[PDB]
Amino acid sequence: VIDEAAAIPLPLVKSLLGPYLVFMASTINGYEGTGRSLSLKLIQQLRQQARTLYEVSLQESIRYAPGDAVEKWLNDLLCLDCLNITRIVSGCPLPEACELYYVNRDTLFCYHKASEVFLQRLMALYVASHYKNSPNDLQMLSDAPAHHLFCLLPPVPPTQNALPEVLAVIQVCLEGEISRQSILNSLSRGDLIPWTVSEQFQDPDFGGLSGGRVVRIAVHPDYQGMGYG
Amino acid sequence: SGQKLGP
Amino acid sequence: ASKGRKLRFHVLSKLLSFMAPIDHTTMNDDARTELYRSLFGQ
Amino acid sequence: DFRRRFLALLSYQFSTFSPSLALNIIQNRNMGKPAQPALSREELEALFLPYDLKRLEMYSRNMVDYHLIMDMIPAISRIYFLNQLGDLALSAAQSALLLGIGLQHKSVDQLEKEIELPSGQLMGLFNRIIRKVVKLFNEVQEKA
Amino acid sequence: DFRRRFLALLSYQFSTFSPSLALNIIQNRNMGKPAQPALSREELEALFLPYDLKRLEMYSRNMVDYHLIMDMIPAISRIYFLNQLGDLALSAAQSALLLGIGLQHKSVDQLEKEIELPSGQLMGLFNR
Amino acid sequence: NEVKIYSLIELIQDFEMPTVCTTIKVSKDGQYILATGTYKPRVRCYDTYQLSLKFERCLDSEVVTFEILSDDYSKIVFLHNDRYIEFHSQSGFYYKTRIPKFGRDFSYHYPSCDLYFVGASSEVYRLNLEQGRYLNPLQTDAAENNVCDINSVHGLFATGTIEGRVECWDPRTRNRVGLLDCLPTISALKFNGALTMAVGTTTGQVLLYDLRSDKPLLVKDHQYGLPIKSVHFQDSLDLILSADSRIVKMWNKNSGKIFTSLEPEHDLNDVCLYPNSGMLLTANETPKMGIYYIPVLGPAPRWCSFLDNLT
Amino acid sequence: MKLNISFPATGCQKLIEVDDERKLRTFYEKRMATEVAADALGEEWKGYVV
Repeated sequence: VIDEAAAIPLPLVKSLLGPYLVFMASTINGYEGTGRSLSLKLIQQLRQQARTLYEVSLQESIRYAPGDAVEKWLNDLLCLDCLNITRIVSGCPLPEACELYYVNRDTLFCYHKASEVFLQRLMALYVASHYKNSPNDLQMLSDAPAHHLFCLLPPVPPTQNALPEVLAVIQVCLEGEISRQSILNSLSRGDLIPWTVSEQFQDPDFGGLSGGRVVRIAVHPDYQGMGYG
Repeated sequence: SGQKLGP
Repeated sequence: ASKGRKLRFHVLSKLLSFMAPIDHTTMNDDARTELYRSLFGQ
Repeated sequence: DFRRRFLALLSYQFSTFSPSLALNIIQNRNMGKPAQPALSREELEALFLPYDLKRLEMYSRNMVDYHLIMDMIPAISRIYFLNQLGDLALSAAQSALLLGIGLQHKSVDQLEKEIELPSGQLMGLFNRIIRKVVKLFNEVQEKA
Repeated sequence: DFRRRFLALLSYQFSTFSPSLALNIIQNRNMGKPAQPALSREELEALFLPYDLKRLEMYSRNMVDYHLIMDMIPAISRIYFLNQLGDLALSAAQSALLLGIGLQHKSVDQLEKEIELPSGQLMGLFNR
Repeated sequence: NEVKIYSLIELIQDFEMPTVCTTIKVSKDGQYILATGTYKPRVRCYDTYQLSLKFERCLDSEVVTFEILSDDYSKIVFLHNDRYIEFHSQSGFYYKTRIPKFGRDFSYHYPSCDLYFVGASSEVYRLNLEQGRYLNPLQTDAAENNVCDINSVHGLFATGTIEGRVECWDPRTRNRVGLLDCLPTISALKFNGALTMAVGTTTGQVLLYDLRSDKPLLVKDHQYGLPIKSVHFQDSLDLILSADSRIVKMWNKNSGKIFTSLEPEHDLNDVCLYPNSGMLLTANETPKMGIYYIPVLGPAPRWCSFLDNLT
Repeated sequence: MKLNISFPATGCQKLIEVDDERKLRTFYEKRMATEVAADALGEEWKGYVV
């Protein structure tokens, strides 16, 4: 029996199967439930691999009756429920007719109904290709400074709906502008890319340059591999 | 030394 | 219709069960439908 | 000729040898070997660039990571066993670790089983080894 | 600085890396760095002894047993992968063999699974 | 021009057609190599392990092109200039049938067991293999259809036309998904990957096309006006493999830099590349069939492993 | 492993049994109709080409 099989990378899962009787279990739309893209890949591998496959899903909690207002409220608040990442819009020219847009952090996370729908779309895409979704990661995006979020959208028609479909999302945090003396003190005793370069090459000069890292890059699971990235 | 270590 | 100039749909016995259908397509059916609607300028 | 062949071949199929056996072959009391010439300025500059020498010097004070200088140790190990680099006054235990890291490319944990000394002392032993090593470069540089 | 560090660290924990993956690390940008001068005569004499040259040249003719020159490969692989010695017009498979032997210290049979070429061919590619 | 090509002692005995060789093809497993030749149209299969011909089977008419249905040499289909399709099982000849109009080229869709006839009719004939009955006709509404190809990635069928218009069809639901517009006739059409397509022109221009954008990504023009019969793709070195009768050209997919060019003594009818090897097999208008080995392109094939020692 | 050696200019044949792998190492991995310097056969074979 392999528990929490979604966490394990797929190559290890294949070896664990063997010729013997095998039991699976996985978490979907949960606090630690893995995103849609990884789960669909595993079940595709299982179905592809005299083997008799059995799929059972559990829908009822053990503590409260279904329909509890607290559970639904908490789920949307922390965006722990991943759904269809986006509606399948008409495909666009891949490197040709797509323009990046700058999402404003203040306007995204306010509790307007239009903003909330867009936030759910972004979060589901954000944790799709991630092993264990953390409620804490959302905690960094909405408030932590310099965490700039970028979205690539289809070319807008003259007529449009309320919310455009989101193709790709990029979160960029800006670093740098740290003093030389602080580096000299730190070597004797503001993120991965300034400190690690400083310690490896032992350059106090590095750190005084301004630069950012790409924290996450994601594309729609259906469109993965077409060149949006 | 080295011979003692071998022993 | 002379010399088989016109198409005919009579059963061919020798070609019957000549091959078995084997399919190896990774892309899922829902993904196939979305792509064809999106093909070219469409 | 046979010795310098053996120094290169501890990487290939002779790594399985215990460090003690390798030490016994390389050094033989019967045929004493005169000390090779001390490290020269052009030879040292070719082997070690100033950034590489700087890394050894500043790490000597730190004793923190042990992952910055792993690259230089196989270069350092060859010089000691080639009778070059003067005399480092390395002990029998210390010489075993230098051979294991430099030539057999074994991690510190594996040698801990082999040397059967505690890792904390072995780390401290290797700390003493490079200390003798780093000033001797400085003595060479100051002579220039 | 990282590039030379990666060569030495292959023999400690990066030997598990496939030779193809390690080659991609060393070679990037689809272009060469500022070209270093070819291997100098004085550097040759320090690197390899006159007897060592005679052994390697002699085995080129005889080509009996590669274990005689097996010690010499790790020194040779460093020169080629340091962008020194100019360019030898090596193939992708031949380049992988030098990394597997000179840097990862893998035997020819172990590389046969990794390179997927038969051991007879890999010996011949090493011969070239 | 620093490739320094070899030309080939005898790798396979009797690797020689009587007068000329029209088409040479290799099985997917790589153990079988098949060739057809004039005179007395033959089907000669050469064993890679044995370095000899397994069998020869003479034919009634010259075969324009043949395609290997089975993984092994067992099942093969021949299209003739006499409107005839001959089916050969493992033992030998199995069944023969005709088509109303001449067929320029044919492609088989492995899914649905549907085999397609493109020829001298505006309609494109379809052949089902699991069921003997001929399937419904599809009208490409262009006077002459020259070439066809099916993409293995997602099953896209596109047929070339005499006017120079490429028309893409859907194997499922039998609907024309779209059109591509570009006097010169479509000489060669190949599908490589999901989104890359190539068209050859009788003027000698091979054009790179992308599905979403009508404009060509890159253009390469052969200085000689002869048409390009066959275009191939090599994934490992990102090389596009372009062949015409006078010469065959090796060039990169991006920026169109030329790798090398090979000109043989007499014209090439067809060109083939053994999978994952630098060895190249060419069909010429000569009794001998060309064998060329490119060390830089790839290593020697396994059944010819000793060449690397010989170089 | 036996060697059937012939000198055509004189036209003489001889059969020699070579039990040592070392002397036969020189002939390994060589094709037919190729010239080989057979110095490894012994001291009598200095400069002989076969």
